[PDB]
Amino acid sequence: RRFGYAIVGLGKYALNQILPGFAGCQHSRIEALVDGNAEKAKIVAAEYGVDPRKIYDYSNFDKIAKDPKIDAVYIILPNSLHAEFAIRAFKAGKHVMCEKPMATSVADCQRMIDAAKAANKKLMIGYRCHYDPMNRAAVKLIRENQLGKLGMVTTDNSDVMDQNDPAQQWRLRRELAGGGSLMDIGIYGLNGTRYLLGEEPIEVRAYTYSDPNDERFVEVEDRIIWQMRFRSGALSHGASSYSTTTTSRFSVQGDKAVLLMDPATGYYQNLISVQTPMPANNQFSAQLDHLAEAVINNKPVRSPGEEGMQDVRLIQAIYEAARTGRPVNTDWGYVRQGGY
Amino acid sequence: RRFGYAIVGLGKYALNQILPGFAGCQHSRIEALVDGNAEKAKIVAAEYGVDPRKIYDYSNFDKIAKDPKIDAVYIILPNSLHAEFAIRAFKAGKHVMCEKPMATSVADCQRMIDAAKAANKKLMIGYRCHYDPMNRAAVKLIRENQLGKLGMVTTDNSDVMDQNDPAQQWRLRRELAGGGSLMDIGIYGLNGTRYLLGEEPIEVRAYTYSDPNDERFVEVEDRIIWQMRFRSGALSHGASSYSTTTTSRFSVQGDKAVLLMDPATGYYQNLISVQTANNQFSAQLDHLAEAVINNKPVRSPGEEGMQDVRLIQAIYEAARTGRPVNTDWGYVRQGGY
Ligand SMILES: NC(=O)c1ccc[n+]([C@@H]2O[C@H](COP(=O)([O-])OP(=O)(O)OC[C@H]3O[C@@H](n4cnc5c(N)ncnc54)[C@H](O)[C@@H]3O)[C@@H](O)[C@H]2O)c1
Ligand SMILES: NC(=O)c1ccc[n+]([C@@H]2O[C@H](COP(=O)([O-])OP(=O)(O)OC[C@H]3O[C@@H](n4cnc5c(N)ncnc54)[C@H](O)[C@@H]3O)[C@@H](O)[C@H]2O)c1
Repeated sequence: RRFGYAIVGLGKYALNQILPGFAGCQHSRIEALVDGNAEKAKIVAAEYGVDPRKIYDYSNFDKIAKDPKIDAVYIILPNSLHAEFAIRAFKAGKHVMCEKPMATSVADCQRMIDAAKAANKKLMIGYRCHYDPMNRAAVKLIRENQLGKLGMVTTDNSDVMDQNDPAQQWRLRRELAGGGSLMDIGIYGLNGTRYLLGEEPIEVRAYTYSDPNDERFVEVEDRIIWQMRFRSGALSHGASSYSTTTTSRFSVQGDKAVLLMDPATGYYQNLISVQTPMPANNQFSAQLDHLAEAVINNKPVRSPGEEGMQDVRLIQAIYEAARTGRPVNTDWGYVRQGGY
Repeated sequence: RRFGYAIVGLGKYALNQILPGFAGCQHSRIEALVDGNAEKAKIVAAEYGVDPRKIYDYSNFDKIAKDPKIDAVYIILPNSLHAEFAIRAFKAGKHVMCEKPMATSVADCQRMIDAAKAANKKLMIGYRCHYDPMNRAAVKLIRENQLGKLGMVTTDNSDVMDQNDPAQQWRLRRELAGGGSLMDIGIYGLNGTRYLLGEEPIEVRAYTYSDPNDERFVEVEDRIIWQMRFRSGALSHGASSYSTTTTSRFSVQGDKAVLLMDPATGYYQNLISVQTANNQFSAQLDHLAEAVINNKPVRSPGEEGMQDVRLIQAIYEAARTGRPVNTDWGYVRQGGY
């Protein structure tokens, strides 16, 4: 490995999925850690074999600029802190890997891209599904016209949000989160509908409801259903939920056949099947090594901040629709650089 | 088989699913046939062993009143003709088995129930899913609280509608159909959401879209998506499609687990699974029989068929207006789901 990563935020996703993910990389390596807790970091640094000399925090973060071995930083902090460290990261002349959602604002999304252009460094959002062989296979068979003309997409993404003092979970603060289940996980359905169909929604409608007596959803929504229409005439209906167990299910209906992905966006072995009348590339690794190679070849990354912005913007539209009860035009010429 | 059935409409569903369905019954029997074609009726009567002496048509239909071995009639004609023969059937003092949708109007749905009460005969709608062991099993495990508190239901029901001169498919003609994919098959999703959740939607929202250049959907809709909310706070989002292949898929999300029915409402072996012996057709036929043989109300009454029709109307209204539609009108499924 010759591409150094600086992991910012040693939380659940970092510790459980990302750090272990490095094991399969073939270019990436954990060069430095960052966290508001040295004790934790220490144990971590040891654990993954990183010299404790590279354990920073949110104060001396900018210090990374003086370490050329640190090719890039990987933000894995609450959504609101995304833009802050993304820019500071670019200011230190380093490529950025930012987790989804890109940010809690469309503005910050644009700002981040700016900073990136400035520092002349790459900005990649954590859409691991864009590096999951299973999803890529689904996409392949759809493009090979095995479903025929696509007409109805259906998505659902849910998981029970811990009730343990909602004041604790940053996902339940509109400030740190930016939204409820949609921002957190529905985004997988939204994002998937787009790359599965290979096009953008031109119109959007939605509705949301959260129990008024549930302490968890005082700031962020629990359940929200959205419906979209595309230029090709394809349609979709999806939802995200914070009060029902694990659900990761996508269905794509064509005139020839129907595709079923269940689980669709899970951490381990996703399943896809077709109804007609992962060789050395787990998502995590492939995601990390994808930013590396992009740099090592000046080639554009598959999941740019422009894509992360498109989702955030759509997510706003969807929330707007749910708020007004009216459809919302989203036909603003966005275009997937590189494809889906 | 002491219950005599008079099959009205020897079409695809009658010939392919219903007639053969009798083979498994244990009370029902094919006593008479009815159809605007005695030639076929003949071949059919022979085929299933019915004396050609009982082959009627839409003119001498009422004649059935003079045959006491004829306990009931089974309407299997286009949706618009449902109410007409349902009432005439009751007028001849005979229990009625009417296929879904009950009718193309809420009024006719009420009228049919009236006629039924009058003739003091029973009225049962063809919701075979209410007699499918697989569905009943799904319902059982939900009631046993294996999913926990229900929060998100998802349904999809689709099948490609033949393009062969749409002036040929009574389903593509508003008057005979009453609606598009919703009336025809979405109804399974709507109906299933209700008996799976064991409650009624109090609010409804929907949207529909059909290609303006497709000859098929000039009168009836191709695809329509509807979202509903229930009293328990549960939610649902479903759709029906006339332009995409076979899809019969239901998912029910609880806080404990998730139920997946796929296929959910098929003719043969449906599948259900949870993530943390008999057959609908026969059981449906024998269900009307026994109900009579015991002065016991049937599980799928015309009141239930009306509720769906009324809901479908509110869903079409919503799709038309683009605003939510209140459906909290106190309906109640006597007996249960
Ligand atoms: N792509 C995926 O599969 C996936 C899955 C899980 C999480 N995520 C994303 O990664 C990010 C982190 O999620 P997570 O589950 O690891 O969260 P977490 O709460 O477990 O981790 C948060 C990290 O940021 C730090 N932090 C900084 N300020 C904080 C504050 N104000 N309050 C609480 N935490 C604070 C914590 O110390 C910790 O290191 C989010 O943007 C989330 O949406 C993506
Ligand atoms: N529960 C189920 O599984 C299921 C499945 C299929 C059909 N159905 C229902 O059963 C009924 C019949 O459907 P089908 O597929 O058998 O239809 P079909 O067109 O194959 O059969 C229609 C029958 O009614 C007669 N008919 C009377 N007037 C007609 C007219 N004006 N034009 C065309 N047909 C006319 C035909 O001769 C034929 O015997 C419908 O109400 C349908 O919704 C239910």
